[PDB]
Amino acid sequence: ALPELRELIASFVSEEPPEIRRIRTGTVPDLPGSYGQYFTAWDFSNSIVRDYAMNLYQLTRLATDESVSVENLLTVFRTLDPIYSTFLGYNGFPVLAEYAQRVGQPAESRAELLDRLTTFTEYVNRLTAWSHHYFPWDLGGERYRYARIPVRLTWQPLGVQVDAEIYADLNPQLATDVLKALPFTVLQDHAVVSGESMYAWAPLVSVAPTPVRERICDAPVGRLRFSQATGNKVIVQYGPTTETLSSPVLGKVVDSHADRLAEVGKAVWESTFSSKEPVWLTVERL
Amino acid sequence: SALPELRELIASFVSEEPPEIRRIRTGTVPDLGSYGQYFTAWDFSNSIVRDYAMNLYQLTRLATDESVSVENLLTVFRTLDPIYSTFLGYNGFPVLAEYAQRVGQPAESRAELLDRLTTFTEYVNRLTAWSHHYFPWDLGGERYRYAQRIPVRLTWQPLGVQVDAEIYADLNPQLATDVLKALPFTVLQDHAVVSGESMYAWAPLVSVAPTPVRERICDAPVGRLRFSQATGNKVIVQYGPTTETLSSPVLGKVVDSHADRLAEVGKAVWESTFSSKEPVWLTVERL
Ligand SMILES: O=C(O)CC[C@]1(C(=O)O)N[C@H](C(=O)O)Cc2c1[nH]c1ccccc21
Ligand SMILES: O=C(O)CC[C@]1(C(=O)O)N[C@H](C(=O)O)Cc2c1[nH]c1ccccc21
Repeated sequence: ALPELRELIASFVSEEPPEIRRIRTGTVPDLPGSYGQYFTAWDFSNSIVRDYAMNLYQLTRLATDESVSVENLLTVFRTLDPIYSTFLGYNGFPVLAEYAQRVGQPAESRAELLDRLTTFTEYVNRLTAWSHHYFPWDLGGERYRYARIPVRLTWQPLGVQVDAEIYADLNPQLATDVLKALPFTVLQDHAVVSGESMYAWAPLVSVAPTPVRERICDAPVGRLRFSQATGNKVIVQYGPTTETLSSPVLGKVVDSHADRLAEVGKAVWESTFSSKEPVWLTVERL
Repeated sequence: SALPELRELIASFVSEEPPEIRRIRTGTVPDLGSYGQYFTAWDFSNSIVRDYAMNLYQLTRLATDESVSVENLLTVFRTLDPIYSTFLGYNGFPVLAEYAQRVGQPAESRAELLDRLTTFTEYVNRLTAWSHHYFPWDLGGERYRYAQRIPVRLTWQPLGVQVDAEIYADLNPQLATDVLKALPFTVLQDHAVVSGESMYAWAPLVSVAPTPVRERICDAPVGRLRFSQATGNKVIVQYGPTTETLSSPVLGKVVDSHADRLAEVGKAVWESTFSSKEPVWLTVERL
């Protein structure tokens, strides 16, 4: 459907998109940002592309709902998309805006529209992944400070390796979807709002049901969860949190390897919040 | 009114800062880990409530499209809303997430659903308005530097600056009628933080009017009045240049003999939104 987006998705799994490089260095054409700075444009670029990616996934889900006609889906997309994609096109993402218009073109079938949305969502998810990695989350930390399928996870250049287990029965189609994407190597980043957890944008768009979920605060060390709605992310719980929402249970790092995760979470913290030195997560079947 | 408490909160929040915004911007959201800082949660709260409001208006626009059934719309809302509202409910806006659920309930007619969406949209619009005013836009200021004719009156306090203006009632007729029906109002005046020298103020209405007559922003004269429904139903005042080649509905113009009075306001308004956060209040009234 969108063969060029497929090539860019394959490239950006290991290479920084030039869109993200220009935004974070303040070299976007036509210089966005009032009065000689580009932080405000950087703030809008990072957050809008993220929330745009959230809309695109929920629209992909809507494309699977057969109670809504294909013509209605296109009507919903043509109304909700432009205010986001037009701004993103003039603020660092011209290719994004290009294929946003193309996704909204008339579709011959629900399968074609779903194929556009699924491919376009993964492409925007990867732009969000890189944008999240390079956004200066510690900029305000100075003056806003408070008072059983076996698999293998590897973090480089840390060199840490752990064995894990995918639960293929709890969320069957979800586990199947993640297992189908193996092996992959993507950037490993940290949560920036809440919890001692890290997530990595995995190369897939799963619309599987998630009947089996577990409260985050009760998630054990080494818990493998997955978040479709925030970008199809593999999440590793390495420490405590008080958030009471529930996340789909994907798997668990084995008991004898779970104590190895604390040093990963600390380094992944340092990279997401400060140094921006890449940490690469590899997930593979054993 | 479908959600009358929201209407009450609308009336209050035009003049008073919502307690949620003050709690977020001071890091005092109760029981809210953020690793010994509250900037990141502030960053997500501000941007997500703004983009949530952007989705809600497009859903309000969809509510006037009779080719999409009311049942297909409620299906659309029930799928798109929770990822936004549940996050906002746990990060400072419990009342917003509480009423987001009531928006998605079964509706007896299209008019009842549109009334829910329009009211909820204006409520989240005012939350976004205050969050925009108080967000620390100067945080990266140092680190990331580059190398017929309807007569109306606009007054900015505490400056006391005053300009007469004309509303172009025959170009975007339904938009002009919607804006004129909201007069008089007094709202917070804030500055654009991305696209240069314009200032906008979230106006107390949700217009679903068509916007046929648009003019390139780079071509708008000093004193041009424009209006943006999709970014929060904002009255926009042009006072400086811009290279934006984008479209914006033409609403009116500050009269020629008063255009010199806008530079000092735009300078003072920028000082507020960007660093000082001292409120500048805009009153728009008929003449
Ligand atoms: O943090 C929360 O309150 C919710 C949990 C959450 C996650 O599932 O990863 N945390 C992320 C982070 O910390 O970066 C941000 C985030 C989460 N859900 C979200 C839903 C919508 C937008 C953003 C988020
Ligand atoms: O900035 C741009 O590139 C577009 C012009 C714009 C405006 O309509 O006022 N500027 C605003 C600002 O600077 O705060 C941000 C903004 C604008 N459209 C938008 C559309 C969607 C989201 C955000 C914006």
